[PDB]
Amino acid sequence: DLKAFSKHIYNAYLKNFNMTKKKARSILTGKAPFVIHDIETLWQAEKGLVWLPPYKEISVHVFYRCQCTTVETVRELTEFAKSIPSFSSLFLNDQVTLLKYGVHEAIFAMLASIVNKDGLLVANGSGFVTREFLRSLRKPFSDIIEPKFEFAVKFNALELDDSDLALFIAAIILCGDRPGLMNVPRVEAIQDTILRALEFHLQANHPDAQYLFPKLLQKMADLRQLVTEHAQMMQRIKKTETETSLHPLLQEIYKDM
Ligand SMILES: CC(C)(Oc1ccc(CCNC(=O)c2ccc(Cl)cc2)cc1)C(=O)O
Ligand SMILES: CCCCCCCCO[C@@H]1O[C@H](CO)[C@@H](O)[C@H](O)[C@H]1O
Repeated sequence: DLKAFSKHIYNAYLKNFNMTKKKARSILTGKAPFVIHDIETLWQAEKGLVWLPPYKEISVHVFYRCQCTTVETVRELTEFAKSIPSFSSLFLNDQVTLLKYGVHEAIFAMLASIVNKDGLLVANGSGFVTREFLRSLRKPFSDIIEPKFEFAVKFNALELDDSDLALFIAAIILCGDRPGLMNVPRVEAIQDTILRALEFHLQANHPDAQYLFPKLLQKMADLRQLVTEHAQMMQRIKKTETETSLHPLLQEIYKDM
């Protein structure tokens, strides 16, 4: 039962995310992606080696590739969530509310899967963008990406696997305290089932792990703070970078944060 619940969640995760952490870990270790570390390699990646609104400048261009990637992850997360029968039993507007406030927490948790201390995979693992290059970007674009790295490196210490991640992200999305939910008790009851499924699953999958479940609850709290700070950087970019186009779906997500 609690196993059939988790296994259903794990299959919805494999069914919907192109890049698993297993796939990613193969590539980052070497079982190779074109490395983008400066303007020249970026241009080469675009010419066809690895790959939008009208061009503006390099730092805005990278930001657009960020937007394109996160919009795609939002689409996958939505399909993943609709593939959870309990999620799909909420009223559609509550489903949207959960996604609105949950996807970025889930995106920054999943980002850890494709990152190491030196950069991150792009374009389905065919490119690799260095943390160095990202840091070099014009402000404020260089400050938005670096904190995700700090979180991702500590997060990867936990050494979760894809079966853990599927339950963790389900728990991030099925969150009872999002503003404007209609049926708080029903969502709270679903979240509780996922959390018990998670503790159960971690018991068997990480038998020697001390304090992993509470450590993961703290990561959920950490992700909430990451996304609050991220949304503050986005609102500032909206005010001061008026030439930078902002994808409409992402504008709706950030409207009231
Ligand atoms: C997209 C946007 C506006 O801001 C964000 C900025 C950065 C990241 C981290 C993920 N970045 C990437 O996946 C990424 C994609 C392509 C390139 Cl060339 C570099 C980095 C996530 C989100 C968002 O908040 O949705
Ligand atoms: C502003 C609110 C208008 C949107 C109304 C859509 C509500 C219907 O939403 C439906 O509810 C069902 C459970 O009742 C779910 O199983 C379905 O997935 C969902 O589509």
